Amino acid sequence: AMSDSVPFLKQPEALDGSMAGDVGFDPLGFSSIGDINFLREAELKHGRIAMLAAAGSIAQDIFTFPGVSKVVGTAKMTGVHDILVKQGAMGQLLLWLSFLEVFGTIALLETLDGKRAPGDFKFDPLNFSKNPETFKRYQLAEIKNGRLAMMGVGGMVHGYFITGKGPLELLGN
Amino acid sequence: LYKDGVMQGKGLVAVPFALAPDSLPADIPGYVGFDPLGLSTLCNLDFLREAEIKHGRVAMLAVTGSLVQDVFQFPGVDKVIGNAKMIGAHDKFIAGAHAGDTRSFAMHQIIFWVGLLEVLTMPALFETMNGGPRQPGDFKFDPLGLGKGDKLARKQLTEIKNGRLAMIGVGGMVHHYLLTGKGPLQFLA
Amino acid sequence: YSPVPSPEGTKEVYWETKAPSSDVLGIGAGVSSGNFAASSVVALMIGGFCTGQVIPLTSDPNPLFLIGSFLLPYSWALHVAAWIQKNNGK
Amino acid sequence: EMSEAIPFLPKPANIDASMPGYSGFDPLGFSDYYNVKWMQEAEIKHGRICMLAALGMMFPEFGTLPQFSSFSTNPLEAFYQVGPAGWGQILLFIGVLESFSYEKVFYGDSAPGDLGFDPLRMSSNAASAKHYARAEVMNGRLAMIGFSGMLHHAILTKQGPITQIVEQNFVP
Ligand code: CLA
Ligand code: CLA
Ligand code: CLA
Ligand code: CLA
Ligand SMILES: CC1=C(C#C\C(C)=C/C=C/C(C)=C/C=C/C=C(C)/C=C/C=C(\C)C#CC2=C(C)C[C@@H](O)CC2(C)C)C(C)(C)C[C@H](O)C1
Ligand SMILES: CC1=C(C#C/C(C)=C/C=C/C(C)=C/C=C/C=C(C)/C=C/C=C(C)/C=C/C2=C(C)CCCC2(C)C)C(C)(C)C[C@H](O)C1
Ligand SMILES: CCCCCCCCCCCCO[C@H]1O[C@H](CO)[C@@H](O[C@H]2O[C@H](CO)[C@@H](O)[C@H](O)[C@H]2O)[C@H](O)[C@H]1O
Repeated sequence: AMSDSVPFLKQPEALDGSMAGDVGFDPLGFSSIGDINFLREAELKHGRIAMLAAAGSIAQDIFTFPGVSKVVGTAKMTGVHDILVKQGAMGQLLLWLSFLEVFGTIALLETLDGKRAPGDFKFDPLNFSKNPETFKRYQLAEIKNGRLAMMGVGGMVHGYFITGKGPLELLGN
Repeated sequence: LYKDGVMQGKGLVAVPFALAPDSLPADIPGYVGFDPLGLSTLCNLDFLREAEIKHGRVAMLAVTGSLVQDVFQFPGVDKVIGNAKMIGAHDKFIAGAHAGDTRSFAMHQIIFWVGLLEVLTMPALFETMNGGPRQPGDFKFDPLGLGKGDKLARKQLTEIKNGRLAMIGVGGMVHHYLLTGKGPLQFLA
Repeated sequence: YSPVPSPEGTKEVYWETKAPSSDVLGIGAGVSSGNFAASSVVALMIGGFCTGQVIPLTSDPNPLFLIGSFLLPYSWALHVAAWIQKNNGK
Repeated sequence: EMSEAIPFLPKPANIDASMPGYSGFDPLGFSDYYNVKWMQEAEIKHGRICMLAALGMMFPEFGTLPQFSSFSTNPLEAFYQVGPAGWGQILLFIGVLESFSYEKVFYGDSAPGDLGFDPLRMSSNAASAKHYARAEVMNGRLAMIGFSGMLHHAILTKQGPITQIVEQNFVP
């Protein structure tokens, strides 16, 4: 059996297709080393943080919060990070995300025992998973947008590094 | 095989006083009999075949490229490259990359992407050298579906032959430069 | 005397064959020998290159080459694992 | 049955005429104690290394590589003038060569000296194979003696063999 994404390569042994977005793409064999549930937690966490980062880059190009423009001046995107270490935003956010990630550490400890689905924090306040097909469709869309947001954040930040303009300042000219 | 026993395969002897090794089989595309130095005994046959195919394909892209590079140039290359071509350009690209010029980073982009592709298709070589179902040269790359039947066979022969021809061509197109400069059509005419 | 305790999942890896079983590679028990050999070559090149950048050590060394220099001892264990997997039918 | 190299001694028991470089010569009885096939493999490797070394102690006096044209024709100086990088590359290549020898010697049961390097098939003819099998060991022993000589003469004279000959510097 050959992999669907890479037809000239053998299908990975640890990829079953039961997970969302599994087309059998693992040429370097990383799934043989790590637990697949741990790897899927890594992928989902990276993708969700990248989705929030991409949306934040687009919005912070679109508009700024009241008062932020005096603190940061004209040093948008990652240039504010250092500046906000001088202010108290970065430390507060790091503390609260560290709290949330201690509870995520407990959740990962429960994932590794076979008693928790990967990426499952059971956070659905507005009920959307009302049907088991809509659930699969949202899982595939979530994992695809997470990967797309990883590469989109890479593009926005490295283009900001080259130009100093931003993702949407570049498209203005 | 395409014209097995006439154009390739069994029976054909290229050098009559230096027979090819009997380990070298007669059902590999391109076997005519020509291994006078017995170099197929010093390496794995899958590695040798796939190395020949990769050397040939790189030479084919290079020869075609050489001709066109000496003939048609993309818009705005004249501002960076100018009147230079071929073996110089690579070098001075690095010199431009050494100078600080933030727009001459072409050869680094191509080394990045080609190295990434080589790293990701290296395990295809690794199952190929264990007698797997993938044959040397087979990346299953047929978008247009033209070689979908027996027509493949003929193509295989012709491809490997053009590869060897391309392997010669670049050397001329390089070494004729290293004495004189210029380019393939500037040296022809 | 008293039972000697071990952590859970400890198996018997004592070997008298040509090569040990793949279990001595722990989490790398399912990596093929070709991947190990390729990673050993790649680690050797990157570690040697990074080390050769940091032999003239300064008071402000580049952190990236400092991390990449640790791939130089990694390649030894990688080629040992490559030999182990190659003689294990992998 | 008596030894044919030393006609007043008995023939050594653990060497026979099927070995290519046999002459019945074992006055100290090395074959009586050690593993004979190991000793054959070791003799072949020492002799091959000395064949390459005996050619290479003489060859730079005829001509050098253009990148090494500034290097001394004395081998014991040109050993040091090569940097650690080139000797490390040479050692890595020798290690690549010795991986096959490690596998063959410690895990295989091939003939002594057989690393599978016969591209031209010059041992296909039986009489030719026997002649080459004996001649390799003969020229290997000759190159061992010759390289030993060239090295200690180069210690004494600080010049290569041809150079020492043509200046006739024969006395220390
Ligand atoms: C050359 C052989 C080859 C072929 C025939 C394919 C074929 C395919 N790959 Mg694939 N792939 C290849 C090599 C190849 N791959 C290599 C070397 C890598 C890097 C390791 C990948 C990485 C990869 C990923 C990450 C993904 C695919 C996916 C796909 C599928 C979607 C088709 C598509 O969008 O085409 C367009 C594809 C490209 C532009 C990239 C490949 C470039 C090659 C050289 C061209 C091949 C195009 C192919 C003929 C189109 C198929 C025709 C038709 C079925 C649409 C398809 C079955 C996707 C999928 O659904 O799998 C999960 C996907 O997400 N591939
Ligand atoms: C591409 C977006 C996307 C999609 C489709 C999903 C899909 C899913 N998530 Mg999920 N998630 C996402 C992003 C997404 N997530 C991000 C970014 C985070 C980090 C905050 C999370 C954190 C998260 C947790 C913690 C959990 C889930 C869960 C779930 C599942 C339950 C069904 C559900 O709520 O989906 C419905 C989702 C949508 C309809 C998408 C909402 C899109 C909104 C409306 C658009 C927002 C616009 C934006 C803010 C404005 C941009 C500004 C502009 C200037 C750029 C489902 C598979 C749960 C799970 O797996 O267990 C059941 C669970 O516990 N998610
Ligand atoms: C062996 C490959 C090769 C190499 C190393 C070079 C090297 C160079 N070329 Mg050239 N070139 C090549 C082939 C090559 N050429 C081919 C085949 C063509 C088309 C006829 C061109 C056309 C071309 C032009 C028009 C220009 C260059 C230029 C340049 C210079 C700058 C680099 C650049 O932007 O490349 C650009 C290279 C390309 C656009 C060629 C891409 C064609 C690819 C190979 C097609 C592959 C398709 C295939 C389906 C992919 C399979 C993937 C996988 C399955 C194997 C440099 C000297 C520039 C220069 O300095 O000129 C003076 C310039 O203006 N190249
Ligand atoms: C024991 C073997 C041995 C060793 C340790 C050395 C060591 C050295 N040689 Mg030397 N050399 C050797 C044998 C050896 N040589 C032989 C046999 C020849 C004759 C070809 C030469 C010819 C030679 C020249 C011309 C020069 C050196 C130089 C040097 C020095 C620099 C390293 C270098 O470039 O090597 C170069 C070594 C070689 C080119 C020998 C490679 C022989 C290979 C391993 C055998 C090939 C087998 C087979 C024919 C392969 C084809 C098979 C095919 C038919 C199927 C160094 C002190 C240089 C120097 O510093 O001069 C003062 C220099 O200019 N050597
Ligand atoms: C494997 C084989 C092939 C091979 C070939 C390869 C290249 C094999 C090459 C074998 C070569 C290296 C043989 C060299 C022998 C030189 C020895 C005998 C001499 C030392 C001289 C001594 C006597 C002396 C000296 C003396 C010194 C002490 C003092 C001086 O005052 C006097 C004096 C100068 C007289 C190939 C690759 C084609 C493939 C094929 O399928 C199989
Ligand atoms: C905050 C802050 C900072 C920062 C920072 C940040 C925010 C850094 C963020 C970096 C990120 C998000 C990088 C992403 C890189 C993505 C890559 C390389 C994608 C590769 C794709 C590959 C290889 C292949 C793709 C593919 C292709 C095309 C072909 C094959 C198949 C496929 C796999 C699909 C500092 C430290 C810099 C300083 C600053 O003062 C403060
Ligand atoms: C097949 C045979 C392989 C065996 C050789 C591989 C190991 C290489 C050993 C070291 C090679 C060069 O290392 C060498 O570096 C310096 C020059 O570069 C030498 O430095 C000095 O060496 C000699 C001192 O005894 C002097 O005659 C030299 O003129 C001087 O350069 C070091 O004393 C030595 O360590």
